[PDB]
Amino acid sequence: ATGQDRVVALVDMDCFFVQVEQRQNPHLRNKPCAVVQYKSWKGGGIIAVSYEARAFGVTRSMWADDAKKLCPDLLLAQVRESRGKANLTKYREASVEVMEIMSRFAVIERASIDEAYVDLTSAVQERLQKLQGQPISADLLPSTYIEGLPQGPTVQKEGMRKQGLFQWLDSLQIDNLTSPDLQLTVGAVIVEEMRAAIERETGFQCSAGISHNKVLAKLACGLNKPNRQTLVSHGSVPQLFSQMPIRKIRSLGGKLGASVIEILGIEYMGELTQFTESQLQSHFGEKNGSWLYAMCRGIEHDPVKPRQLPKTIGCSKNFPGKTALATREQVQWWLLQLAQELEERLTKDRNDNDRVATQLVVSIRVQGDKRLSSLRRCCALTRYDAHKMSHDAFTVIKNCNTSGIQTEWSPPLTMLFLCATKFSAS
DNA sequence: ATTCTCACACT
DNA sequence: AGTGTGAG
Ligand SMILES: O=c1[nH]cnc2c1ncn2[C@@H]1O[C@H](COP(=O)(O)OP(=O)(O)OP(=O)(O)O)[C@@H](O)[C@H]1O
Ligand SMILES: [Ca+2]
Repeated sequence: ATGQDRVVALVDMDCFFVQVEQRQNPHLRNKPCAVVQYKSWKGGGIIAVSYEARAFGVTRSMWADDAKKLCPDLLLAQVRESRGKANLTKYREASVEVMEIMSRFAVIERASIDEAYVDLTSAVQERLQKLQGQPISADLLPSTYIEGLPQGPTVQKEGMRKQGLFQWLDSLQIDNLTSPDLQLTVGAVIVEEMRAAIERETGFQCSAGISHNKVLAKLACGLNKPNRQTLVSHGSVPQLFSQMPIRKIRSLGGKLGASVIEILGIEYMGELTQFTESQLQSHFGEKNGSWLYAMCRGIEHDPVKPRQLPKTIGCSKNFPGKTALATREQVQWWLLQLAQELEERLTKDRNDNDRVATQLVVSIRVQGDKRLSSLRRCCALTRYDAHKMSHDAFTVIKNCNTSGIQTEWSPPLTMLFLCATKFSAS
């Protein structure tokens, strides 16, 4: 098994929220700019950064006040606020624009508001029979980089790309309709076309990775951003992984990746090949060990899920610092604010996508606790009604109130969370 | 006060 | 059901 059965792409909308604001406000185009939320504390938290601003060092999670110190001409657009919380509807709606276009070309799995995996295997097959057996021109791949090329016996970026692509296409074996390299290349032609259609029909630019699975496709996508696409072939994996830090591979950016590094005493993905599968399973469990043994040879089997819609709809807000909720009627009021936004989105979801959610999940965070959530409770969701929803949410959390007073809430709450789950066809 | 989401494994 | 990890 060489993990070359599929053609999979990962498409990533370049700094998506910024692009949405730049389409809407021409003044912001081709300028260093960022999208922020909650203007009051330190000028707002930055949640998306244009490439012009990233060259000054502006990143996500900065405060806008701090970003302006790195980039004094930074322009800002602020997220819509509804009922005291950031409202992402404009970006969600723009996402649906893009996903609907992508769905014309192949079946897609929505990964987040601005990424989608694409399964191109069948689309490639049909495009290879329509193509008689004729060469693929470099003109069909005007923004494609071939990872690892050029090599062997130019000083500008576009010169290198064309040389890499020339060497790739020159050695391509077009007469064999089953070569995985040829299948990737056709896959890349289809993604150029999909990316052309997205930009024509929305104005949005994006990057893409093309490879044989989601993990390599995702890694590839990040190699030549913005507005470019990268093909990572099976043959390119040993050189690519030989200096690729473990933490860059999807699902290894956290504790598991750190302990792969610490327990095995290695730094790069390719060093994993020297261990037997049993060795890896004993250190990291059957599932992780098998997965690691295959992944470091470029092999991964997670399917592109034919799923363009989320499985839960949730509304959370944080109350950090002295803003932690400390009274009963504070908790009730914010639960109602979250329940009302939830109600808006559930009804819109029942009209568009013909489904009703049946379970309500409530999560709270307590001041002093260490973790994302302190506590998770559920109850039935039988009516899309904000006052019943918030009333029910309070009911299943009210006994977490350590305080003996009826009107006070101790310990103060640093996070409220409502989530609709367990959908049924409607 | 990276916030705000969403998916999945484990038990 | 409830907790913990990982991601965009
Ligand atoms: O903490 C986060 N880390 C990454 N992402 C986050 C985070 N919190 C929320 N998000 C959501 O994930 C969208 C795109 O996150 P992304 O990583 O794909 O990066 P961008 O499009 O900003 O620019 P790129 O770097 O892709 O050119 C963001 O806007 C927002 O909706
Ligand atoms: Ca993106």
